[PDB]
Amino acid sequence: GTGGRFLRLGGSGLSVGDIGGSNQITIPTNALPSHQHGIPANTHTHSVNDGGHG
Amino acid sequence: SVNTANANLSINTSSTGISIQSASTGLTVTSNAGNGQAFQHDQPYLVFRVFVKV
Repeated sequence: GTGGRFLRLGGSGLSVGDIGGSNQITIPTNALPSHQHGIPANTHTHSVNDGGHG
Repeated sequence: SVNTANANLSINTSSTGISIQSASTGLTVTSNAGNGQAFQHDQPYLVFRVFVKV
């Protein structure tokens, strides 16, 4: 059955009638290009606790 | 003569007026996370044999 596939000559280790491939492709983890994210501007304060000192 | 004597006094505790203003952690970018790796992809296919007419 054709299966709506593409025509591929199979000289390299592919007997006649061989199938395979996939229309759906999944990006593997190691395929992700290196990139850097920017951290936005930040600002904070800490409250201070003190009962007193003699 | 008047003998030496102590003025019996003590210090009442008070909480210091102290506050902490704003600050930024200073970081602006993350660390690179990713490697550029070759990733295998194959479209659906069927394999035949080609013959050229002599």
